[PDB]
Amino acid sequence: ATFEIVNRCSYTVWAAASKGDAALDAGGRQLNSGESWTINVEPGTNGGKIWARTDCYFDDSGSGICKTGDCGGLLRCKRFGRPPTTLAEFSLNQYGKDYIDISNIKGFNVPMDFSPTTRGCRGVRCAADIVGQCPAKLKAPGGGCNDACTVFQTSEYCCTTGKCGPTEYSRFFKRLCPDAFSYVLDKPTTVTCPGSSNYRVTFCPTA
Repeated sequence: ATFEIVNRCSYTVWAAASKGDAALDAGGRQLNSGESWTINVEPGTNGGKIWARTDCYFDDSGSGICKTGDCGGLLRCKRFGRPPTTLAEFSLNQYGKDYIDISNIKGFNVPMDFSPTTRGCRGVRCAADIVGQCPAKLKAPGGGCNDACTVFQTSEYCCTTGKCGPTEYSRFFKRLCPDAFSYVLDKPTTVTCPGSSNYRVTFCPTA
């Protein structure tokens, strides 16, 4: 499958793509404002994620730091990033179908649209000003709006027992972005697409 990753933000982001134990394609790249990066993701990939990182500094060896979404200090991510990260999530060619969603379960840093570029399903978007409206206790100094599990580490926020409900914090994310997951047991906002669809992930789709 082809993913085109587009930075429509007015600021530079460092895109990342991983399935948790390996990079997808090159795993990461700098995207200046307006730049597009096309990657190829192998059919059958389960549990892939794409996200943006902000305020990064990398040396010549591809080693450094980012203020949101850092993946162990690497430009080319092999593992998932540090919250807060708005997440594009996908599993491809699962019994004939692709499944895509946007998630705020690990917080929010950059607004995002995640849409197919082929026929057969709709896209999803979270483009509200979650950072500007972020509750005081969830604000991340480096930028972004943390999820409550990251901040407070309780069974209820992290849904550790497999029994949890919505919370004041999850309802904040859900109010602003109804089409994204706001906590682990949220009513699913997953979209089912034809197997082997292609996609575009756009950072700052409105701005």
